Amino acid sequence: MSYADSSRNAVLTNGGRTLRAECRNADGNWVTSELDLDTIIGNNDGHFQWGGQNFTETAEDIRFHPKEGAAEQPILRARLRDCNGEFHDRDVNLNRIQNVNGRLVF
Repeated sequence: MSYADSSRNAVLTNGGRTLRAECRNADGNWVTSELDLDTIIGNNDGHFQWGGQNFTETAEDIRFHPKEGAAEQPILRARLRDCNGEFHDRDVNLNRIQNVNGRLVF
């Protein structure tokens, strides 16, 4: 139930914070939806954590590929600072985010 299965034109915007896509609704029309990832993803000791917040505050080199790799997955990458102050390049698959009738929802 990844949003990506029923959405298109997904991009990361707003300083690395916001996922934007066009999301198909029950009628088969396409609705523009944004979701601020900083409301739902944190940085826990240098790792992405769903249900956390404000990952961007302790991140560098934030970027997104909507259809990455052989699996064509929506992969968000960043260098995250751990609690010892060291950066590690990390990745998280955004397929936890759903498309609920035209809206991106965690």
